[PDB]
Amino acid sequence: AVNEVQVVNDSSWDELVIGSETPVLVDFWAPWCGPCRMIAPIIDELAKEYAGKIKCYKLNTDESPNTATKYGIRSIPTVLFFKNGEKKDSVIGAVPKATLSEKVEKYI
Repeated sequence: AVNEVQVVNDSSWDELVIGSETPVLVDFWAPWCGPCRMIAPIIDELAKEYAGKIKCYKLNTDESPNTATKYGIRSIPTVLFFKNGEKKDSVIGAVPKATLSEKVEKYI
């Protein structure tokens, strides 16, 4: 693994989530627990399966100065996708990526 977004801090909410040439998907983890729902290739693999131009990654746990400074992921891991910092969609735990994707398929 060398490419793809993931644990960057700032860079994300810097010009990525608001400058991404394609609709990416930001996965949460919530500090509720260390090994807590961190990440998984299931979201990524299926994030491009419907094409390949789509993006996705997990928020940085090192401190997450961005979201925390705004969104605020102190816990309750949710799933939101963006393609230009317009907050495409979002889905908190309890059938997150499922509830939304279910309505459509994934991102569109």
